[PDB]
Amino acid sequence: SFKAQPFLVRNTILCPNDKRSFTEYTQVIETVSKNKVFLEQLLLANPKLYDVMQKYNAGLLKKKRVKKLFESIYKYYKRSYLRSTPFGLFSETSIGVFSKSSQYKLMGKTTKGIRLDTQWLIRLVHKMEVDFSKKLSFTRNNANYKFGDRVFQVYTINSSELEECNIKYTNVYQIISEFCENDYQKYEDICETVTLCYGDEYRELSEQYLGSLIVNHYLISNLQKDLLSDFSWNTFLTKVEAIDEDKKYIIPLKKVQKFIQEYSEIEIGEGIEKLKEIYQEMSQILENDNYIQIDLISDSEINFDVKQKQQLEHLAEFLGNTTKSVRRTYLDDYKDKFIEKYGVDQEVQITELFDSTFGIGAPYNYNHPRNDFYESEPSTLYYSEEEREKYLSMYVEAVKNHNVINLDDLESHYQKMDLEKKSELQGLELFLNLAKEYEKDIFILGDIVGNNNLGGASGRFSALSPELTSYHRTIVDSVERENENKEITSCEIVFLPENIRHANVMHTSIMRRKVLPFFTSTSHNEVLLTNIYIGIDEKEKFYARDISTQEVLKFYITSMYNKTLFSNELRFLYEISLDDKFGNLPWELIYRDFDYIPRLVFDEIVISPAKWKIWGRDVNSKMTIRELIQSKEIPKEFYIVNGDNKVYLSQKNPLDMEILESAIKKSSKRKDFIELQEYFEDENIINKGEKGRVADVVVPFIRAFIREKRVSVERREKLPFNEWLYLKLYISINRQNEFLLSYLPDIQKIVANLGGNLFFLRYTDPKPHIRLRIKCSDLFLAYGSILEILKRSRKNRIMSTFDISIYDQEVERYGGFDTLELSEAIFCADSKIIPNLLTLIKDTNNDWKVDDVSILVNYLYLKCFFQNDNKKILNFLNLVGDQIFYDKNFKELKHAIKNLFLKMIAQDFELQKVYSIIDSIIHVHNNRLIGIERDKEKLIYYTLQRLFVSEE
Amino acid sequence: TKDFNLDLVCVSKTXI
Repeated sequence: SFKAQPFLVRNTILCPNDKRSFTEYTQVIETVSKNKVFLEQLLLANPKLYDVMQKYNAGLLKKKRVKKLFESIYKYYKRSYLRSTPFGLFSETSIGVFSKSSQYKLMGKTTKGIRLDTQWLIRLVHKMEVDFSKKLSFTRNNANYKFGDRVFQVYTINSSELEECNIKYTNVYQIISEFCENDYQKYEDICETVTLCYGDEYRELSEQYLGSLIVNHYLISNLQKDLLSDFSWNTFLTKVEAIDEDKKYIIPLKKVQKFIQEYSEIEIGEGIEKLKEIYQEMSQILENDNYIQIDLISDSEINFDVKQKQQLEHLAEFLGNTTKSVRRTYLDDYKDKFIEKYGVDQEVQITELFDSTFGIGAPYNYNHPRNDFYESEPSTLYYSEEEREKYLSMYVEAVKNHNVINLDDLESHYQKMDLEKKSELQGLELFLNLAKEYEKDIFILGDIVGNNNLGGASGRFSALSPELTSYHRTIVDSVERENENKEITSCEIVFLPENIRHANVMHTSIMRRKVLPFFTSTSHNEVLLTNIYIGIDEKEKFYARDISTQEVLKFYITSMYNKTLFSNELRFLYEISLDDKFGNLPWELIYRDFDYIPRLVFDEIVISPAKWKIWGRDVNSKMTIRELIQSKEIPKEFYIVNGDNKVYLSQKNPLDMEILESAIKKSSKRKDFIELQEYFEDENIINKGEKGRVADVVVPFIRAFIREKRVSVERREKLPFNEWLYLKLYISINRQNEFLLSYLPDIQKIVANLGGNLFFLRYTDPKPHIRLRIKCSDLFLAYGSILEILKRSRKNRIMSTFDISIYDQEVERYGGFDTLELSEAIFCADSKIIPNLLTLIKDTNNDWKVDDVSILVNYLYLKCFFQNDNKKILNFLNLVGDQIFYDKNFKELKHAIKNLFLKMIAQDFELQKVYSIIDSIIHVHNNRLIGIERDKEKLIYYTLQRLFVSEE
Repeated sequence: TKDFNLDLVCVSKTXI
């Protein structure tokens, strides 16, 4: 069902058949320092490091800096030959296709895709924003958001540091910000708008206050419009020129554009001095540790077999199938927290949602910021207990037998599972390394593996050529067409990273309808952060909606930017926008702590290479590092895995053994371990001058929303002793019924004399208690009078404590404050009858017991709401003992119901609004009469279904 | 008045 798209092919420039071996570190500096290609590769990728090498060769480098210089150069050398991952001048990106025969050979021609370093560029514009503010115009940073008397940002920048900063919401912030909320406004008019309702006396302060917003990036200048998303030398230069009267910046900038254009046609090896010129003209303007990024594209076209295509599609299905066993994620627990705080009827402003003092904070696994109240880890279930026994069983036998682990064993388990549920997953990107074993070509799955973010691996390369833009457009038009069916507005999050070093990762082309920007601005239609509201589907699924247009939103980050790095709210918007189950493969999770893991394989694919964990503590005086790794039967060629990258080593090469001894002694310092992986021969598959290249590939594969905007706390919260008084009475479950018999009616009698009315509820969490809510006109006097009854229940050890709490009304659930109040009259009437029903259930002269009263009362409710019309009653029911009727309390309840029923008719409530509200009112009756119990509430409806049919 | 402040504040990252 998964179809393998045309893929990206990534390969080295240099060829590993030309790799030289080495025995000494000085020998490596000697060779490398007259290797024309290497030094251009080094000067471009790692300027600072390249200069340290110069410094050493000149004798100017301090001794303590030398081991690091030696190791970094050796590792960078290995990499320019052995590591195909695409990065400027080491390796190149091309497009590959599926045909009838494999074509592992590159006829194409290599070209340099060249951007400015993005940290350099932004750091310049920020310098222009302060120097030239009086000649610029400004807009509001979408990152800003009001919160009480403060203005916050979803993240912070200028303090070149790591600390968050917020400002006061002043009258002057209000004027300035609302004035710039939708367009750009000239410095002078911003200043004018302030003085025009303060006085010209204040023009000093206005300018200062305005400048301080600009330093702290509460405002964005027009130099930043499209500056990170679609940069144009024309548009940029003409605004700088318009700004720069003393020609300080234009001309060097024109020279830089020239020198880069000249650099574009030079070969790889020959441009060292042209590059030196670029760095020189750019370092004069403003210094930065990097000045240029290059992505090398080719126009070659690698081909794969029809069998190969089938092998990959087979692998995609197996991997996607395992997500079938992900029953409860960290985000599911968050959905539950959501529903407990908000119910299902509210939509919540996203910045209110994630507030840990006023909302529910974040998913347990979010760290920006981590929750600042304590909470223990929730239950998750990413695989079953049966699955885990199989995996451990598979693990134990493979180690006992010196075998690999064939995941094939469970392929028929996972494809079989849940053939009923319609799989959510739209597609996959997979990352694969090409190698060989026993002269046969094999695929090896990257340790990154892949993801379900379609177009993520190609978005960076989209703009660099038309063929690439076409490619990317195809990949994401399978998502955009489906968004269009479902009437969902897609939306790219476009942002300056919080740590601006990472600013070159964020690049992609905007293929969506709208844009959500932060610390930048574009020309697209843009969503306001504080217009995003979160709710819950008919299927208890998180969705996002723009409160100004009522559009439903899905958000995208079509790049390889680490998603766990974001501010919680942005990470959340991203995560609710795809299908939350791909991610945690069971073998990764279950085998994680073993220090030897066999190779994992699946249908000739190497899912995961053999993996070791070597421990610092094990290198002993009776044991060096080389018989340690020999005591663990480490192959003669292996990788040491650092993080992002890995370093090739051989036991035969003594330099490789020095790097390892270095590695092992660093970890003996922290008292942890290093990670070794087995080596695959990977050099002579793809080729060029019939010389191999190291290669890898990236294959892609292919309602009636009600809900109401949440009501403010000012309107929903009822404060103690104003209109209501609300007590939590901490009474055990076994004694609540006794309290409801022998104490509550003395409390009801009291509040009656004072002309009021009360309703109660049973609630656990934290500990079990009864929520007593009294509405009455002299509440301090009613508190006084019932305090005697409560003391009596403390003495008899039925209640331990009480609190007086804020009554948070459920306005949205019960239909607005009008139908809410009528619901509350139903609550209080239901509460008057309960002690009498309990006394009938308790008396044995009766021989009616608790389940008889429950179906009966439930029967009378339905007879009230639908006015004895049995056919309507069964309408409601399909979709989910005479003296109580002549009881005076029940007559009062029956009026309370007629009155709610009338107002719902008056205000034209859609009918499912009425069905949900009657379900709620019957739900809290059951709470009151019997347990806080799940589903035994629901099976009452089933038997009432039977009794009503019989009336006919 | 002095609602031109700004009041920038920045933050980092018992009993018994």
